[PDB]
Amino acid sequence: QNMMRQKEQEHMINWVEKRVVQSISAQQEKETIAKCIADLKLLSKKAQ
Amino acid sequence: AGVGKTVLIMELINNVAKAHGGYSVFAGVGERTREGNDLYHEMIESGVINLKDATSKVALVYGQMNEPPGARARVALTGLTVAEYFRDQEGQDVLLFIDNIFRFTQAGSEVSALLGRIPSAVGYQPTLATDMGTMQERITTTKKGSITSVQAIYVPADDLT
Amino acid sequence: TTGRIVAVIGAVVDVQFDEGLPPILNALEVQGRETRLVLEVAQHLGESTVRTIAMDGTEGLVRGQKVLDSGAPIRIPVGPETLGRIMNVIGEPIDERGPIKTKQFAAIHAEAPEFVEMSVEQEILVTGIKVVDLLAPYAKGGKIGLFGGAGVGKTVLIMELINNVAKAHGGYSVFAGVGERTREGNDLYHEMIESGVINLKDATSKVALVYGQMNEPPGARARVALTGLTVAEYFRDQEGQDVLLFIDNIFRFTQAGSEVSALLGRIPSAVGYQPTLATDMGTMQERITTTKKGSITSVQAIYVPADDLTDPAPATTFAHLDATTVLSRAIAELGIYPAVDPLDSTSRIMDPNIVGSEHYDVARGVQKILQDYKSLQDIIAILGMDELSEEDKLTVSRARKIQRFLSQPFQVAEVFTGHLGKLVPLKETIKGFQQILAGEYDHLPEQAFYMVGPIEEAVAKADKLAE
Amino acid sequence: SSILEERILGADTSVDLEETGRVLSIGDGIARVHGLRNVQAEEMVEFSSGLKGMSLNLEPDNVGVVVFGNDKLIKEGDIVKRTGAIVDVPVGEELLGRVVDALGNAIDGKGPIGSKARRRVGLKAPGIIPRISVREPMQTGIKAVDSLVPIGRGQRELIIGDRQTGKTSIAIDTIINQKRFNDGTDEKKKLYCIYVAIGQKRSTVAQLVKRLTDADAMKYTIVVSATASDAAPLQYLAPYSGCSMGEYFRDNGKHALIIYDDLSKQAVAYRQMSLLLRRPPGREAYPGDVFYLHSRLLERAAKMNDAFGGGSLTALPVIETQAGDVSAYIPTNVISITDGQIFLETELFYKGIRPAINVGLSVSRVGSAAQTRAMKQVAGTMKLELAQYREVAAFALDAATQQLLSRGVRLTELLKQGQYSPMAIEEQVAVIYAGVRGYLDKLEPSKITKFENAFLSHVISQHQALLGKIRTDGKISEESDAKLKEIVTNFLAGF
Amino acid sequence: KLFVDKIREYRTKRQTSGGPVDAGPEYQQDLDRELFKLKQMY
Amino acid sequence: FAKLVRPPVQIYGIEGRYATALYSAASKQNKLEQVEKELLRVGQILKEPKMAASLLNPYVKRSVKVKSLSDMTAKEKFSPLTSNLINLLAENGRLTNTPAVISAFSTMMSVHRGEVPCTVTTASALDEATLTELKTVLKSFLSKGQVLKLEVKIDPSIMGGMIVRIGEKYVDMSAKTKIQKLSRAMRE
Ligand SMILES: Nc1ncnc2c1ncn2[C@@H]1O[C@H](COP(=O)(O)OP(=O)(O)OP(=O)(O)O)[C@@H](O)[C@H]1O
Ligand SMILES: Nc1ncnc2c1ncn2[C@@H]1O[C@H](COP(=O)(O)OP(=O)(O)O)[C@@H](O)[C@H]1O
Ligand SMILES: Nc1ncnc2c1ncn2[C@@H]1O[C@H](COP(=O)(O)OP(=O)(O)O)[C@@H](O)[C@H]1O
Ligand SMILES: [Mg+2]
Ligand SMILES: [Mg+2]
Repeated sequence: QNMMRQKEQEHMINWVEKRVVQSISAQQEKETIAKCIADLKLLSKKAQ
Repeated sequence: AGVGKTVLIMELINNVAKAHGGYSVFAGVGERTREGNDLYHEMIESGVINLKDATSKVALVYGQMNEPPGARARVALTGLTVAEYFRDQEGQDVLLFIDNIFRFTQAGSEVSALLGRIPSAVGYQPTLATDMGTMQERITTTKKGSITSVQAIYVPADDLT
Repeated sequence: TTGRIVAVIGAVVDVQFDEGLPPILNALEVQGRETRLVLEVAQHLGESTVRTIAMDGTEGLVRGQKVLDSGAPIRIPVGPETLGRIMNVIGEPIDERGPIKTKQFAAIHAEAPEFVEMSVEQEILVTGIKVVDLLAPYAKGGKIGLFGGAGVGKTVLIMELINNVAKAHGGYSVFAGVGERTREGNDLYHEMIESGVINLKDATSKVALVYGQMNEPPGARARVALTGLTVAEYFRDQEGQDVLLFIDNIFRFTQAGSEVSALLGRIPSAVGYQPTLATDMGTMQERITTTKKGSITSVQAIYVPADDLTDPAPATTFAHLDATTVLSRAIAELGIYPAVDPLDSTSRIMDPNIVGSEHYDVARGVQKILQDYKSLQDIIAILGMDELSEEDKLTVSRARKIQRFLSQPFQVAEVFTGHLGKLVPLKETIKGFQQILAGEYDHLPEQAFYMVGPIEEAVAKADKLAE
Repeated sequence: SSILEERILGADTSVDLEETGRVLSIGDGIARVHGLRNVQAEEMVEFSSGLKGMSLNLEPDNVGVVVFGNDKLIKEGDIVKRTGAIVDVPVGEELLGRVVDALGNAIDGKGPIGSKARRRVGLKAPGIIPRISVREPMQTGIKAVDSLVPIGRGQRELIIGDRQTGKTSIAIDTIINQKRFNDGTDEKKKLYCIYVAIGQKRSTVAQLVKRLTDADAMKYTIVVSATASDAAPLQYLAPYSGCSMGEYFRDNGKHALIIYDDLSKQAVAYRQMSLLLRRPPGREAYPGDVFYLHSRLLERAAKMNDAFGGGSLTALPVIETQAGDVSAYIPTNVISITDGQIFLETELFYKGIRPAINVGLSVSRVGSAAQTRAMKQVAGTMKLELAQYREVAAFALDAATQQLLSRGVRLTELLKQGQYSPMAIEEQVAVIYAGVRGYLDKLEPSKITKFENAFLSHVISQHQALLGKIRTDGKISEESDAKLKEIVTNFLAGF
Repeated sequence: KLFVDKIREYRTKRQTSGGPVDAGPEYQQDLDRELFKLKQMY
Repeated sequence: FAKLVRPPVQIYGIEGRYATALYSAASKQNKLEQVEKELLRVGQILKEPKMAASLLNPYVKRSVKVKSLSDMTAKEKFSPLTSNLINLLAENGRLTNTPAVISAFSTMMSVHRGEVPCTVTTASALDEATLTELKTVLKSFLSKGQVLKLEVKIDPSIMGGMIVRIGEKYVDMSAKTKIQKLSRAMRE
C-alpha cells in the first residue's frame, strides 16, 4: 500500500506540474502585474 | 601478478552470473593497453565475453594509461554508471571490478595539481577523502539491488598508512 | 577618532579611518555590539586603513560598522585589588563579584627592562622534588621551563610546584592560564578557595588569576600572556616584592600568533609558523625577568607538538630559560613520575661554586651512570643482559635503581595513585643518591625504590617485600 | 490525494524585500559573491538552488561564502539571498529519534522536524564560574570502562584506536545502556544521547540506526549524519550542529551525551576546506587552526552548577590513529583537550580480548570521583591487582608471582564482553566481586567466560532482591557482602 | 493566484481520474517490478 | 598624507583606485560636472581606430604613448585634472583599462546625485500606463533627494509575475519562483 500510494502521488505531482506549466499560457498577465504592483505598494509602505 | 588475479576475477564473474543471474562490470582504470588486450582475449577464450550470441556476462570499460589524467579519474564513474543501471533499472546484483584503485587516486591527484590546488599531506589532492567518498559511496546495496565492488589495491612503498 | 570596518576575515578585521589613524598596538571598540569587542591594531595597510586583531568573537560584524579609537593600548586594572579575582585578556572580571576597583591601570604592551637593570644574583630554589632538586636545581628569580608532550605531567607538575613553593611563600603570585582547559581553571580556582590562598570575603588573597582558556579565539590566546606579565610586572615594580608567575601553556601564545598570522598576509616560516616567531617570543619573555626593583620567578609549561623538541616553538624557547625540565613520554610509559628526563633537564646553577661540591658531584655521578646505561640499552635490547661484562651488569642494576628512585609521589596525585605525597628535603635527596651510587643498596631489588620519598622508605619497602 | 491539496495551501507564498548578491566565481567549494553589503560574518546566505552557505570572508569587494552542498548546483550569476541569522540549527526534544543531517534537515523521511527553537552552531563554551566539578556517573554498561577507567557526567573522554578495534561498538553500547535510566521515574538520571557520524559510510549509519531501533534506543537518540559523500563543509559543520543540539539540553537542566565519530575525519574535511582557501599548510598539511577547531568544539562538554540549571553534556570524541601512533598530530591535539582517554589496542583486539581497552594507558582524570561506591570498593582492588599482573607478565616462579599471574589472567578473562550486551552496575559489581576476592583462582581460565554467563543468569533470576539492595543503596554493606559471598560460593560449588 | 491555479489543476485532474491518468507502460512495469521485489523479500 | 575626500560609492580594483583618486581631485575645486564631461569625451576620443590600435601595441615606447596623449589632451583643452589623469594612466600603463576607469567614475557620479538605479524584469513589454504606475510606486521606496533611474528588461524564462531590483533590495514577484516554492511545499 505504501509503495503504490507514494508512487501514485509522485506521478500526481509530476503531471500536475507539467500541465500547470502549460496552463500559465493564458492572457491573465494584466491581473498578475496589478497584484504585483499592489504588493509592491504594501512592501514599500511597510519598509519605511 | 602470477598469483591468479585474472583467473579469480573471471571465476567470480562466472559464478555470480550463474548462481545469481547478475551481470558484471570491469572498470580498468589506468589500464595497460597490453594487459587490457590480454584480459579481453582471456575473457573471450573463457566464455565470459562472447562475440557471437549476445550472452556476455561482462561489460568492459577501459581508461588506458596514455590518456590525460582527466580521463583516468573518470573511468571509475563510467563503470559505476553502467553498474548502477544494472542495479536500478534491472533490479539485480552486480559485480564491479576496479583494477586498479590506486591509479584512481593518483589520477585525481594529477587533475587537482593541474587545476592548481595546494597538494595535501603527501602530495595527494586536498579532496582525497571526498573524491574517494563520492565514488565508493555509490557502491552500496539499495532497495532495488546491490553493487559489490572488488577493488584491486596497490600499497605505495609497502606503506599501509 | 571613528573608523568603519571594511573587512572581516576570521579574527582579523580591517578598519578604515577618515581622520588620523591610531598608532600600532592601540585598542579600538566596535561600537554597536551586545558585549565588548576590542580590536588591537597591528598594521597600517595604507589608504588610512589599519588591520586589527579581534580579542573576541567576530561573528556578526557587518562590513561598515563603526569602530571607535580608544587612544591607548589595552589597559588592564592592576594593583592589590586584583588578588583573588579572575580576569580575561582585556582585564574584565570573569568571576562575577563586581568590578575590579583599582586606582591605577597598566598598558599590556610595555617595554622590556633595560640592560642596566638586570639582576645577576643566583640562588637555588628547593622544591621538594627529587629529580628537579638533584639534576636541575631551580634558581630563585629565574625563568623555568617544563617541556612536555601531551599527557606527560606538565600540569600535575606545575600544580605540585604551585603547592610546594607558593603555599610556603611570602610574596604574591600570578597564574596566567593561556590556552588551556577551562575545567582545569575552575578546579584550580575552587582548590585555592579552599586553601585560603584566595579569599572571597577579605583582602588577604595572595594569587591573581588570568585566563585565556582554549575556547577563546586566536586573538585572545595570543595576548592573555601579556596580561599576566603586566599583572606580575606591577607587583614586581610598584611593590618591590617577590612574585611567582606560573604560565600554562605558553606554547599557545605562539600557536595562536601563528593561527592569526596567515590572515595578516605574511609568508609562512618553516613549519607554517609566523615569520616573526622568535621576535614575538622574545618581546614577551624579556619582560619576565628579575631586576633590581623586584624578582619574578616564572614557571612556564611549554608544550612540545607531536613530541618534537626540534619543532621551532620549543626549539626557540629553549634559549629563554634558566632551568629546563624535559618531561618525556618514554619515561612516563614506564610508570615513573614525574617523567622528567634526567639527561635533558639542565640548569644554570649546576655549578660547584653555587650548589657546593657534594651536590654537584652526586648529580654528575647520577648523570654519568644513567648515560652509560643509555649507551648499553642498544645492545641490551637485542643480546639481552646475559652478554654484558660484570661491571656492566652492576652499572645497569645501579642505573635502574636510580631511575626508579628519581620517581616520587606528589601530593596532588593522591587521587590518581592513592599513595601519600612526599616532600624530600635536599639533604635527604643528596644522601640517598650518594648511598645508591656508593653501593650500600646493591642487595635490594629495583622495585624497592619505586615511588618512595627519602631512602629510609626505600629500605622499609625492601623489608616489606622480603616477607 | 486531497491530503496533497491541503499540502498545497497553507504554504507561505508571501514575498518580502530581501537583500541579494550575485555569484562571481564558484569552484573548489568556495563561492565568491558580489554585493551583500549588509551581510554579517558567519551569516547563513541562501543560494537560488535551495543550497545554503556560511558567509566566511567579508572582503571589501566580495564575500567568500562556503557552500554547504555540492557546488555543481551553483552557477556564476546565480542569486544569493541573506537569511539574516548567524548559522543556526533547530534544537528541542522534537529531534529525539530523528536522523537529521548537518543542518537539521531530516534525511529520515518520517515528515519534517517540528522544532520551535534555534541555536547558533558558533556559540561559546561556558566560562569558569558556571562549571562545577564532575560528580555524577555516566554508566557505560561496559565492565572494563565502568570499573577501571570510569566516566562522569560533564567529562569529555576520548576513545582512540586503529581501524576496526571496537570504538563505534563502545559508543553504541553506551547509547543502548541508557535505556534503563530513560524509563525510570526521576528525570535526574535520564541521559539523552546524541551520535554525530562524520565521514562515515552511509550504509554504516543506516545499519546503526536500525540497530538502535531494535534495542528501543531511538526514543532519546539523535543521529546527525554527515557521511562520506557529503561535501567537506558539512563534515566540518556536523560536530557543531550536534554539540548545539546537546547544549540545548545542557542549558535546560537536562543531561546529554554526544559522540563524535570520528573527529579525525572532521579535521580532514577542515584541511580540505583550508587548502582550497589557499591557507598556509602546517604540520602534515593541517592548518595551524586545526587545534582551535577541536578545542572550541570540545570545550562545550561542560557540567553546569546548580545555579545554572544543573544540566550537563558528556562528550566521547572518537579519534582514529594510523598504525596506532598515539604521538601523531591530531591524536595529541585532542589528548591535550580531553579529560581522559581509552586506548583500544589492535593486538589485544586480534587476540579476541574484546573490548580491547588497553588499561595500561587508559586513564580518566576525574576517575574515582563520580563512581558508585560499590564499584569503587570492588574495582580499586582490581586496579591494584591488574597493575601487579602487568608488572610481571613479560615472562612465562614463586608462590606470590604465580599467584599474581593467575589472578591477572582470571581478571582479564573476566573483563571481556559481547556486543550490544550492556550490564547494570550491580551485575558488574557482582561479577568483579566474584573475580577479585578470589572465588575463581581454581577454575581454568578458558572457562572463566562460561562461568560469567551462567553466574549472571543465576543472579538475575534468583537474587534480584540483593541486586536491588545494591542499586538503591549504592554501596556494598557488610550484610550485602556476606550474602553475595554466600551466593558466589554456592554457585561455584555446583560447577 | 497560483494557489487557486493549483487548486483548479487538481480539480480538473481528479475529475479525469478514472484511475491513474496518463501513466503509460512504465507505470505497470515499475509497479510490477516493485511488487515482485516485495514478493521476493516477502 | 592628504585627506582624500571619500567618494559616495566605493569601487575596488585598479579601476576603482584611479576613479577614487580622480573623484577626490575633482571634488576639491568642485569640478565634478565638467570633469565628467571631459571624461565622457575622452571616452569617444580613445575609441578612435588609429588611437585604439596604437595604444594597445606594447612595442611603442611608453614615452611615445604619453607624448601622443599629451598631444590629444592639449587639442581639446581638457581641464588640468583630466590631462593629469590620462598622463598618469599612460605612465603607469593602465590606459589599456581606461573604459573601466571612466565607467566607474560615471557610476561614482550617479550615486552622488541620487540616481539610485533600479531594474524591472518581465516576460513581456509593459503598457506605458502600467509602467508609469510602476514608476510612481517605486519612487516611494527611495528617500528624499534620490530620484529613480528605472531600467526595463525582458526575460522569457520567467513565466509571468515580475522581478524588481532597487539598488540592493530585490523582490521576486515572478511566477517561476512561486511555482518552484509550491512544488517544494507539495513535495516536502
Ligand atoms: N566487544 C566486542 N566483541 C566482539 N566483537 C566486537 C566487539 N566490538 C567490536 N567487535 C567487532 O569488531 C568489528 C568492527 O568493530 P567496530 O566497527 O565497532 O570498530 P570501529 O573502530 O568502529 O571500526 P571503524 O572505526 O573502522 O568503523 C565488528 O565486526 C564487530 O562485530
Ligand atoms: N585455479 C587455477 N588453476 C590452475 N592454474 C591457475 C589457477 N589460478 C591461477 N593459475 C595460474 O596462475 C597464472 C597467473 O596468471 P593470471 O592470474 O591469469 O594473471 P595475473 O598473474 O596477472 O593475475 C595463470 O597463468 C594460471 O595458469
Ligand atoms: N606525578 C604523577 N603521578 C601519577 N600520575 C601522573 C603524574 N603526573 C601525571 N600523571 C598522569 O598523567 C596524566 C597527564 O595529565 P596532566 O599532566 O594533568 O596534563 P598534561 O598533558 O598537560 O601534562 C595525568 O592525568 C595522570 O593520570
Ligand atoms: Mg595540561
Ligand atoms: Mg566505526
